[PDB]
Amino acid sequence: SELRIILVGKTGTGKSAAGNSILRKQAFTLTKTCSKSQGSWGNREIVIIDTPDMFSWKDHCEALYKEVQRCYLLSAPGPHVLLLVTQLGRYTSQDQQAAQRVKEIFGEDAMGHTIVLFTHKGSLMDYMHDSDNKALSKLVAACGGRICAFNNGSNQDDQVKELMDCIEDLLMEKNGDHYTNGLYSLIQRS
Amino acid sequence: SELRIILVGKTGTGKSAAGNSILRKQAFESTLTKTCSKSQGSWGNREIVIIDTPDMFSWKDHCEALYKEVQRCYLLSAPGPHVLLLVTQLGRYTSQDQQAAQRVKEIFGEDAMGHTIVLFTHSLMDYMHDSDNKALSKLVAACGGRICAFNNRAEGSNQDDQVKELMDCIEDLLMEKNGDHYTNGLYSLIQRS
Repeated sequence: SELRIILVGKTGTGKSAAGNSILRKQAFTLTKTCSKSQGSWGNREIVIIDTPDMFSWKDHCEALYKEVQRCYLLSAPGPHVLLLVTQLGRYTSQDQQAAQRVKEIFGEDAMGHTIVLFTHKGSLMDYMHDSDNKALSKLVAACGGRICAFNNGSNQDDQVKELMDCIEDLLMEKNGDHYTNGLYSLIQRS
Repeated sequence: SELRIILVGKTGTGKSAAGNSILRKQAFESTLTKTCSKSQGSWGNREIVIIDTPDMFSWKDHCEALYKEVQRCYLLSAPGPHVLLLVTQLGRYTSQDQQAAQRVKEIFGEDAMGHTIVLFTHSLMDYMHDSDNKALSKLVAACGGRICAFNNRAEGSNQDDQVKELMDCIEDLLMEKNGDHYTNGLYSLIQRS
């Protein structure tokens, strides 16, 4: 009864650190390859697939295509949730590019399983309300307003609980179904 | 002892028709090519396997379908191509052909040019010397001067001659490569998937 999470985001958002917080272990310099770590939270078995920083970059190369294939192989038969990790008050073209790559790598429908994570160091809804960023508003609306703040002990357990609550809410809405596409179906036959 | 050929090129270069000429059969539909196709034939004592790729490989953007077709291409051409035929139209090398060449490097790796032969669909050295396109010369130099002219409407004896001309280029490349096919980390990943 595993829960598969794909971490996506630009360099310096603390993507790997958020994965280590969820698994409560050192499960995961630039991230150059996909990594997979297994852990738990409560009664739940959690599988996290960390992706390279280059997923958020503009260009393409052999390594990118290879890592898209590993991501698919490591997250097969599909992710339950895609965590788009971004930094509070610092949503730039690089974050827009990372969001766009989620749609290009997994299909437009992947946004239906995406939660936007806001890393920093109620109060989040206060900043969103006054946000003058048209691109960020477009992303949050595309992710059905599924947003969660995250500061990267007790306070750490609380923000994981907050995020696990978002994830569970999405899962309940999806009746526990993971996201899938034609490439996942192709892997499943081969 | 099969010989694997991947066909790459922009829309309208007669990419599928060249594949059909090499195999001497209607192996591929020659509309847009939307998916990868594989057809087998023979030449001499060698089995020729041809992997036709979508026109979108020569396009600027990326999508789910492109990543799916990259995977099929890799699966159909595994453990790797001996040769990549970059099909271009003699007298019409544009930014779209430059993009197709660039995508060979992005899909298969920079070193892939080392296994690439430029096919000119339509004396060829005469049209080459008449050309003043700097981008095209840069591509031909990147492909070690491995160029070949092709008439996709050629039949019988003339058809056999242009395949022989191309098979000569391929054999020259193969000798240089010591019969080795081109490979990368993604072909290795597919092979163990």
